[PDB]
Amino acid sequence: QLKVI
Amino acid sequence: AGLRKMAQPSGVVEKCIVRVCYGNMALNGLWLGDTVMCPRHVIASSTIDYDYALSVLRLHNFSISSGNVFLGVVGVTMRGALLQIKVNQNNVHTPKYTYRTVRPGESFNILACYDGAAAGVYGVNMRSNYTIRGSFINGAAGSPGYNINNGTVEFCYLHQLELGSGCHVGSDLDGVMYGGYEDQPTLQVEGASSLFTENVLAFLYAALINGSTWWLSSSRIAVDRFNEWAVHNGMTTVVNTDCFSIFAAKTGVDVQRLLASIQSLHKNGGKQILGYTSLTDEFTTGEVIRQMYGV
Amino acid sequence: AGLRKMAQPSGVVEKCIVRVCYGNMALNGLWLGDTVMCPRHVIASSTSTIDYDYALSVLRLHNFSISSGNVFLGVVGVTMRGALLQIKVNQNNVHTPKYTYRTVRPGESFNILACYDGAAAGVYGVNMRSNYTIRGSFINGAAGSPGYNINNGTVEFCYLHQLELGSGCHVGSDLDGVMYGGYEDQPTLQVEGASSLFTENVLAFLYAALINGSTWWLSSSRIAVDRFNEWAVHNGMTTVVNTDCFSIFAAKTGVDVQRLLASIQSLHKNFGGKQILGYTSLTDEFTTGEVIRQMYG
Amino acid sequence: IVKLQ
Repeated sequence: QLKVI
Repeated sequence: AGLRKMAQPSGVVEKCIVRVCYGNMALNGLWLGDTVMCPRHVIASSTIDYDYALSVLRLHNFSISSGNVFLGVVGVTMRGALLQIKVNQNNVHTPKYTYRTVRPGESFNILACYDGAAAGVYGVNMRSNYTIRGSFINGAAGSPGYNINNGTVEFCYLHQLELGSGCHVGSDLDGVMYGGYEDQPTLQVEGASSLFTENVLAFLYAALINGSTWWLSSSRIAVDRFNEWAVHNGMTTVVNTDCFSIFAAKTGVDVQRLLASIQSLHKNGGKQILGYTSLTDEFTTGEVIRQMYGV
Repeated sequence: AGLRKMAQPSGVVEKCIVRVCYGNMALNGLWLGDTVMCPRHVIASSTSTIDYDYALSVLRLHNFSISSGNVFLGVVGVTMRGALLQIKVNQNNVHTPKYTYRTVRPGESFNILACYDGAAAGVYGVNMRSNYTIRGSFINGAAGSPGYNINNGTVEFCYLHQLELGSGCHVGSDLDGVMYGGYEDQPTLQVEGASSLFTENVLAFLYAALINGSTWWLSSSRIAVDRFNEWAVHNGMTTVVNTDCFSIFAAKTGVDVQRLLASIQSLHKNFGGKQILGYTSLTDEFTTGEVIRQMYG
Repeated sequence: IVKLQ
């Protein structure tokens, strides 16, 4: 999972 | 009696989960036939040039396993926001499947995976801003979304990212990101989420069928007038109503009365409906019909 | 981030469902080894109080139709196991998982595999209420739907669906055939006990709310366990006695239980149009164990 | 009132 602030 | 957010049984999909590792990255893949689909940020090492990452890729740095069985990697290519990884072994448990891109308001199932193994299964509903209300932690990218229709598994989602608000985003199996979000660790504007009105209507009809009527308005409002109101009060427009004919006929309550009850409910969370928040939008008419009547 | 009621993946259990039909009755059974477990009312010829020992005395083994898919199973013998029938069949289920039985207690969570016509149709998590009912979704034909937890590869079977109370509450028996809550598998008036929110689970849900950044409801103030407990028994909530499973939650948020207990009293009355993780009412369906695996793995 | 399902 990537987090896109 | 009763209404619950259910998942279709996951057995047919559990056999298609693999672990996909590259360097210090680990996430989940979907093994169908001799191919493994996974999110492309497994090969990432600020903004990511995926085409460059794929050009420095060596196939022997992958570790793809089904439990304790390791799959040899034959080829990698880019498919939008996904990698298509060709492996040397055919998945004997591959179901009959299709790909489909789901639309706002539609329900599907999430098989949440970690370390290449299913850990949980739950139903979700694609929101108006193309996010789902999920439960994913780091390591769950690649968790598949699916529907089962007449023995065929419809693959519609592979988990990708979580927005800065805790909303979840995936891509369809062609590699098109839902909502157009980018798979980049950046500040991204997330569209406003609205309650999906046609699903609220299905829920309120299920409540009538389950004897819940305290919230029922005597007043009546026309579809096009409610829609004017909806887009200023965080709700989507009503476009399809012919699906409600059977429910109106079973209950005697037409849509226009439900639309007026919806306006009243927005001015109360002062009482539950069937144990739920009064305006829940996670249930479709299709789901309600299957749970109320078995058809 | 986020919290959802989740089911454990159902693959291992789906291969154990069979369709049990007898006369005008059809429901689901659980095929493990060479035994099929199903609710005993599949052999009931009716309205009035059923005499099950008589029904079993007049049983005609050959009017059973038991099948897994289109594979029909021959019935060898049928005996009563409390509120269940134990049906020995002539074939061993080769996909029988490693399994145990366990009777669950109020406040514990498990998974329902909702079944119809001897096939799994849906899977969802549930939590046993204080009155030994669950908040299910079942219609006619669902009796025999199993409830299960999966621990370390072993399936712990804890529930076979039996009946719906006149209030919509659902009741099953354990795999020993003991009805949960002592309800009778009779088509009669019997009203369920009052149901009190399971406070420990409510705490788990509020800790998860904190972990996910929901904090507007958090009391500045506090209340000791004891002063809370005297308030709980007049307001539909269970008392708390052990606060030690929340230690690790208190450390990861910095918020101790006495602060949440004060939030609970304030939130029991209303949320005031606001929401917590999508909810507008306190919910006791999440256990600390559920929260831990979701928030951390 | 109790329904055997």
